[PDB]
Amino acid sequence: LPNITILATGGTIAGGGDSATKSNYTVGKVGVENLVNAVPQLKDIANVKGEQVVNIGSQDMNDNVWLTLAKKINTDCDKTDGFVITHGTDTMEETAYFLDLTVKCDKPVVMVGAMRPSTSMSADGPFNLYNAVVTAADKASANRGVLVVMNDTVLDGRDVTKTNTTDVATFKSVNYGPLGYIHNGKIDYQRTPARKHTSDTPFDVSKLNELPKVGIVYNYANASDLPAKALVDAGYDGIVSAGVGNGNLYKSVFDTLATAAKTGTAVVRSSRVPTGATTQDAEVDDAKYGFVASGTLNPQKARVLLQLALTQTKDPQQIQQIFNQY
Amino acid sequence: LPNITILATGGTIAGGGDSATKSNYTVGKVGVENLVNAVPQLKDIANVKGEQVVNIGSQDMNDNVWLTLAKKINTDCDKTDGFVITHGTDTMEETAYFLDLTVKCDKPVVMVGAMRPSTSMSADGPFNLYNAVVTAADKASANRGVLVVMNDTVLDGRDVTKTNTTDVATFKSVNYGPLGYIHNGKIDYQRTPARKHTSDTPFDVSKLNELPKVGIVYNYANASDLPAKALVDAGYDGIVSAGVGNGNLYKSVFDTLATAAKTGTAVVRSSRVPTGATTQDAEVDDAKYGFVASGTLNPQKARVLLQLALTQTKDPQQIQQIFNQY
Amino acid sequence: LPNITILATGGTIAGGGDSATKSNYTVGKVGVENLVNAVPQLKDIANVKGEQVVNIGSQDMNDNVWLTLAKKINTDCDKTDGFVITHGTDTMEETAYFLDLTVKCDKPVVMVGAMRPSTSMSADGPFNLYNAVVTAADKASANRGVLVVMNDTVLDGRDVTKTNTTDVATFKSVNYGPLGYIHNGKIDYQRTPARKHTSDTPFDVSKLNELPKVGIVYNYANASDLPAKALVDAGYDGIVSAGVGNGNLYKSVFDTLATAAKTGTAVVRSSRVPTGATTQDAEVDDAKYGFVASGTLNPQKARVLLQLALTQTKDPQQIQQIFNQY
Amino acid sequence: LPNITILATGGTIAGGGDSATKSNYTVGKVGVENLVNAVPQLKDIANVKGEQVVNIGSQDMNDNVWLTLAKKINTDCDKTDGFVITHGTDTMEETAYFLDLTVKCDKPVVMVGAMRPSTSMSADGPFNLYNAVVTAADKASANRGVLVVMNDTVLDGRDVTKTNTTDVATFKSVNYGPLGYIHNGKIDYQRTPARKHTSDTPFDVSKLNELPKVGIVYNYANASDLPAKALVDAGYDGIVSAGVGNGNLYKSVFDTLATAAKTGTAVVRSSRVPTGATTQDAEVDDAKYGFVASGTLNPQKARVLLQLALTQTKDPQQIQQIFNQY
Ligand SMILES: N[C@@H](CC(=O)O)C(=O)O
Ligand SMILES: N[C@@H](CC(=O)O)C(=O)O
Ligand SMILES: N[C@@H](CC(=O)O)C(=O)O
Ligand SMILES: N[C@@H](CC(=O)O)C(=O)O
Repeated sequence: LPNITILATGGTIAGGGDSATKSNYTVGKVGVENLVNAVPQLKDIANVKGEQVVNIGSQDMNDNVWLTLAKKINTDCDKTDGFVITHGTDTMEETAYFLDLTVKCDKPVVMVGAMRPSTSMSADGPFNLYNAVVTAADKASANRGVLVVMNDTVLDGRDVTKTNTTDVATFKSVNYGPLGYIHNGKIDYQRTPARKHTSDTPFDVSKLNELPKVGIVYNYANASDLPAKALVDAGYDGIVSAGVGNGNLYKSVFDTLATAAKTGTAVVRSSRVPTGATTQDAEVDDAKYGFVASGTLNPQKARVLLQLALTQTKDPQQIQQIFNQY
Repeated sequence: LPNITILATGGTIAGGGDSATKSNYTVGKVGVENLVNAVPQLKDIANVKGEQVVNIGSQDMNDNVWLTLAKKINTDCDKTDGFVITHGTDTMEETAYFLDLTVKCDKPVVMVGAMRPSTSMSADGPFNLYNAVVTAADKASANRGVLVVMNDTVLDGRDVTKTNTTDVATFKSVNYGPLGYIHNGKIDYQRTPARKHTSDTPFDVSKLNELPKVGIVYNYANASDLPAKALVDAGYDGIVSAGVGNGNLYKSVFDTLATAAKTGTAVVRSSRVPTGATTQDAEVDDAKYGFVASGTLNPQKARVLLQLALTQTKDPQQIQQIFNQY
Repeated sequence: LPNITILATGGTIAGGGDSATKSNYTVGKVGVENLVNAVPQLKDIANVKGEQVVNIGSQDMNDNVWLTLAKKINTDCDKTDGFVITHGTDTMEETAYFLDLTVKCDKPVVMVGAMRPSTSMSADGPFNLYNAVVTAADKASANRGVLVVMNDTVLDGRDVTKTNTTDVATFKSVNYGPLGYIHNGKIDYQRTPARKHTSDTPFDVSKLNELPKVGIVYNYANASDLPAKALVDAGYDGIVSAGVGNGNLYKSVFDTLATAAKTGTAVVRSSRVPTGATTQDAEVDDAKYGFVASGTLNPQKARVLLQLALTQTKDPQQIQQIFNQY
Repeated sequence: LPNITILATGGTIAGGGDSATKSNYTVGKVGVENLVNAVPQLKDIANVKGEQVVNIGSQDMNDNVWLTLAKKINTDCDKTDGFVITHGTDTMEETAYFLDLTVKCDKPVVMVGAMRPSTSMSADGPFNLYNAVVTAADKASANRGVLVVMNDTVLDGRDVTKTNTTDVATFKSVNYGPLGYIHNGKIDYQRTPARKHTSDTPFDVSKLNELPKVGIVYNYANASDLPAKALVDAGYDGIVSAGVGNGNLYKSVFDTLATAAKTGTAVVRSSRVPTGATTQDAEVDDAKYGFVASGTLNPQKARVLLQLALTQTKDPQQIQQIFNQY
């Protein structure tokens, strides 16, 4: 068998309910150990070693945890065959993409959570954990980047997102589809990311204790400029716009961000629209204004890349090239 | 043939670039009487009369355009057999729901735009416009609320949303599906909305000059409390949270919005997740904090309803009731 | 609490296996009183009585089970407050549509199965059944036709189909979407079917021992006419063509079915394509050949309706109208 | 500018009706000279050579057209820089997979069609054609397999399928998603098919003038054995079974097929279910009865692979192997 480490961070997968009938519950009661001691079948597929890193709802996920997850993984690379990260579902797609850009252990890194509490009828957690370990142990999983494994499906960390608020089938790669499917403890990979990841990225967080400050502002009919102005006033390093349609902006927000972009703030145009690319060559002349278009990166995911871009450069043209590559 | 009034507001639908192949276009350029003439086949299904209300990209849509439109429709109600509104696609989903809650005319009101400019190859707007007049002229279209017609589909104002940044098929009713499909100038209707709309709402905008101020804040890992603080300091009537997962909030945003709610700001919890409801009895004790769960309403649609609700009440209790009925 | 009757027919929901992480299983094996006993939370929402009808895999479902089911619900209607039918997943969409047109009880009638064996890890059966009883118990579920409840979603008998071979989220209403979602054992209904069902149909099976023979043939490139020829020669009362695109047929198949239409056989054009309507007034002149367009009814569903159609009439115009109403 | 050969085979893209608004049309009557001419913007991206092969609707596609096409592409290979094939949409997903297996040429082959006839009001053919030539001319499109280019999307020949009967966005790669998206005449490829293709397959058809005979039977409730029986009694080389759920079979059809398989007729189990794999080690024991499992190949595509498999072999288990690799 291969050697698999489970790094826990909390989530519903660790969370406990009032009873079997209710999804009013608390997030993150239990640790790595008895997520295992509730799925004895793991003994048949892996040598499983579990360690607690934090115990939180992913809605409170932050840069500190990302830094410590990355450094951990980059350090214990060669004491294990692969990693599984138990995590809340809410911000799983952010963590996954951050680790997809910062981990250099080319070994399998898989993330997993649960949409149902552990104490509920037909709790997804167990079989989800089974299948993340499978993906982690299978050696075909390596060099594909950081993974999310949910509902018998293996998804790439860059394209994966939470598409539904309550459904066990929420996680999908909405633009380019999944990498593989899991039936009977086996995977059929028919796809791999072309965007560079893990050890082909230039990002180094090994010495960092904080990350550049990047916020997100939302666009809509009659949008206030007040949220954009508070991020500039507080000297934010970057701002991602969750634009309307193809990264378009309400004029008031446009004006403020146009100003911010010529005054030491990096501006990435993303979209509130859940699928498809925020392109160049449309309604907004990015060159004139010094903005960067995010492509298929949603706001949250754009934020992740922008922070990392900003650990290297503050020039928009080079941030655009970075957005064209990872 | 029935009399159809086209109210034009702008959009790509009235767009046009410097080329048929190139994507670079300007919106709100062509006049309504031109739009009509590029679709003479209109001549055989209605007596079309065009009126220009504004000529803008819908990224710049605002409360005044909404109020103008609703007042125009309610006033001219019984001098026409139905209405079409030509509109950009970026915030069509917001206008549509606005009019769904404020039009009293029980004749059909159909909104329509185009993902590709008029000058473009295989332009979508012509047939979109035709189908939208077919919808508006159909007597079965009446009593279904305000409709959006795009890509041979009839969709309800409440559930319709833009799912894709560039695809002609972007508009979908993502939670409950379309009302009907259009083939050969005819509709087979299999669904009507069950929530109260149009003439059954208490919202009366006929004497109203402004709407209560509602802003939207976004949640993500390490989210700043500054955007939300800026809205509270400006004395906002309501705030809509674009939450993570089932309407959850980053801890520092939670704190600012809790505080706002005790000082008589409406706070609605919605979700950045494109599908599914933000429910009560999840992780957040709505009753304690005086919050409202938005249901299947996404943030930009929650704002629409929250502004109108605020014209009747500021009791979160009654606002929740409205969010459960409209 | 309401008296709910469970009518069991088989399926994986009732079909065990050897180990929890091996996807082998035998189907239709456990009895109704075991299923009920395995879910004690039932006792909090309903007084549940089980009756075994059959115990097969749904792949082996047949006209005789369908007639027993309908006659049973029609006799026992007034002894209970709602029915649930445990049933295999493979042809649940066929049976649901059959009962949708023949049950005369307007009390809730809910079907349910399981995509995973009841012994496997994170088995859907127990929660699936609870939600089905929740729906059968909810009075709001009356007058909506026959329902399929799977994955916290209530779907109408007519539009519902299996979209995926293994996924627990397989059942969707792919043309018009769900009626309602379930959360914390409560249902928000936003939709009901417009097409007529249950007691608003003329089908009366109370004294039928058999149904008209209807068979389905597939179309593809270079398709054999042979299968259509074999059904003709055994004297089939009707044939449904799974066509290509919009109900189109390989020439050889067309001409056989055309001959047969002249010799009193009912011919319905449907489509191998999973979503969308087989329409009239495209490439096939149905009037000329005595053919019927199925609309959004896929081949196996189109079959159900043609069988029941044939218990009233043989005229192609009347069958078309039936196809347009039910 | 690159040299692009267009091989026209017909389709709605070469179809036409009496009126822009009326849906009745006839297929494959517009010549390639007139198609090309209807897109003058072609000159700007290629030097295009129009060659008619046949002018049929793809409902009548057969083996002889497939062979004329393969041969013509391998022969004409070194005289051109890429291939575009105008076709009908109804079987495009069959032809695409056949050509994907038999073209030995490494240059790009791109299939294109239209869902609306060229006379239709917002005809998709002219822009679709342009995009086809873009994909064909982009040098990064090389080495990906045979492509289908519809609705601004570049889809691979193995996974692409028609999901809807009338919608312009009907072509999707429903299990593993698309290869790239086209904006503004350029393509960002993020994926490539893993399974083998074009130059890297065993199959040569340079000299074959006939392909083995392979038919498809459909499973459903109370399904008839007569179609299956008809096909063995004609001594068909192979039978594909569109099964219910995970390739399950009605009892009487199971028998007639068990027979066929271990008396020298090959039998692939596929599924009527539009997505997901017909897997081994579920309900049926494939090795015992001598059945091949089709994986994520649907019936029509499994037939393409099985036809071609039988040029090389007849043992079940080497056909199972071709079904794990191609
Ligand atoms: N709030 C939870 C939700 C979940 O895990 O399902 C989390 O993200 O930690
Ligand atoms: N910016 C445009 C985009 C479109 O119409 O497609 C609008 O006004 O929404
Ligand atoms: N073959 C089974 C599958 C299931 O029940 O899920 C049946 O249809 O009975
Ligand atoms: N029946 C036509 C449909 C189309 O081309 O859109 C064909 O496949 O030839």
